[PDB]
Amino acid sequence: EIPARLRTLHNLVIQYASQGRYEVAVPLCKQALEDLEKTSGHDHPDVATMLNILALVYRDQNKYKDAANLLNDALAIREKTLGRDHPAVAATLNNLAVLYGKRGKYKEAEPLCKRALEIREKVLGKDHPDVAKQLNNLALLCQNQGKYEEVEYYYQRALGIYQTKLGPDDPNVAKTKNNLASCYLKQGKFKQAETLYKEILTRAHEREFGSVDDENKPIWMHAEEREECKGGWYKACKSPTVTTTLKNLGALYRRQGKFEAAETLEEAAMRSRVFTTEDIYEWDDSAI
Amino acid sequence: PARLRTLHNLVIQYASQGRYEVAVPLCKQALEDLEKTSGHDHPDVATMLNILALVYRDQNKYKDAANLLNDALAIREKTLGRDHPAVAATLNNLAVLYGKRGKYKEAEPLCKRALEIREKVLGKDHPDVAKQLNNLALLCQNQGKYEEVEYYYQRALGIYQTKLGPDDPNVAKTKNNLASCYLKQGKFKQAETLYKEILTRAHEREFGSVDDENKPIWMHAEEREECKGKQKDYGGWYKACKVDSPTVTTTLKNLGALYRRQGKFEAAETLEEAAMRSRTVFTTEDIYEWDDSA
Repeated sequence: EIPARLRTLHNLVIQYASQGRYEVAVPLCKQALEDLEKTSGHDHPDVATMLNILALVYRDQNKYKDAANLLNDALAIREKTLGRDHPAVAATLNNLAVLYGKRGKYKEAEPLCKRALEIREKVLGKDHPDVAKQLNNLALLCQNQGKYEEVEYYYQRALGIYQTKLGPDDPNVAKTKNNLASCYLKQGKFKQAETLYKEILTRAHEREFGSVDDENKPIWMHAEEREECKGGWYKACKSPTVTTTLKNLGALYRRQGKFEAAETLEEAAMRSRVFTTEDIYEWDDSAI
Repeated sequence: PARLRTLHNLVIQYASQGRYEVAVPLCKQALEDLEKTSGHDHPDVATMLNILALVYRDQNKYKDAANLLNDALAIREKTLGRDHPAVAATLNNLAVLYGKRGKYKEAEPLCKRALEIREKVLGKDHPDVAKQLNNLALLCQNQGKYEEVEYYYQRALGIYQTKLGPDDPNVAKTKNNLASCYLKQGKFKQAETLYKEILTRAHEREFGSVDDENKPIWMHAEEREECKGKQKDYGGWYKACKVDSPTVTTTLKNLGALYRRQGKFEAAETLEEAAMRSRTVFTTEDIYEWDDSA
């Protein structure tokens, strides 16, 4: 009847972790690990799953060091039980890379992210949107090492996959363009970053109001006009990425001394809820 | 004057960044200097009042936000007329502010006036009228007027489904709001049905038609439950961001809670596992729509 106990413990861990009640989930999770090791030993895929669940919880508590320890343990187990090149191994590698990345340990993060990419290319193909998502994380790790030539290549590759496979109007496209614009900002390539921000806002405008003409322009065209002369409530639902684009383009206008252009974009940012450059790593949820 | 231009510029700069400790004082300074220069009850004064109200709203200073919007409403009524879109936005936002403070008796007439204005300008079957009906439904829900609440949601749901797609985000949100109303009344089976409609439609949109090999999570969940004895013991990572909608996470959690209440613990585990990867106690948070046009 120990397996019945484990069934109930797993059920409770999931229940209380879904509710964000970590004061309950963490102890029950540790209890499940203790009881699993007695039955199935340490080198069983279910032990690696429970380790991933505890790592997720620690990640939300910003206990990145502790989360990393559990995922290191889980990676070793999964390699030995499921094979290297198993999708569960790619997810663990990605999440370890992000954990190291959050701690600024980029030298240690890069090889893990690269191995995850190898696995995803082998299983899904080199032109799969999940490969584009992994390239974003790799690009971010390389960006913090100053490897800008590599960073630009990975983003351009990812951007190509997304635009061919998914719409030009896909959220992954705007997010990737933002990440690339941040890379350009760190290099002092302000005009290249400005172009990406404008592409994002122009496309968002065309999606809601159709073609651009003299009578129907995007916010940034109104902004630049303003500088030279110193029933759509339901459509609100159709992005945090857009507010970051507005803020960053606003900052670029301010740096050029175009304060009226900046005011127009920043006013739009206020209504839609020092460049806003936060490294945003994608987490693989399929580690389970 | 140049001083006002610079003050307005800074208020906007620091409010964009969420730096309210700077924006509020500069905003008050701009209002002081604006009233000296230009007449009070000028539309520019109403705009600066709206900006300060926005800031106070994010600081949960609902009473103070309401004072500024009452002042702004008076100015806009007198300058733009009682049936102007900007007046409808201010009325809606006042109603939400009163609503957040639990003053629902005071909120309902303001929300109703906004609805009247939107119906008059846009027509009785316009999606903006459906959005206003959601807010009215929520104010009535907290007064316990469930008969009115169900009618307004059903009306809104009809507008959205006829005018926009059945796949529109407004449809899933409205179905959730109605399910919450059913949960408060103890109408658990009606709420279960709406949650399933939401997840079935969300599944069809992202993974295509339903068959034996391709089912929504709730069908996998109910299978798992019937096959407790029988149970023996693929990369859509890109889909997560789009299909990891907050309304979908709420539906997973709430349907999971409903399964747990029926004693179907394996069904609940399936939906709650999905909710973890997306991110009797239920998630029933009042979500008022704010009119940003104001």
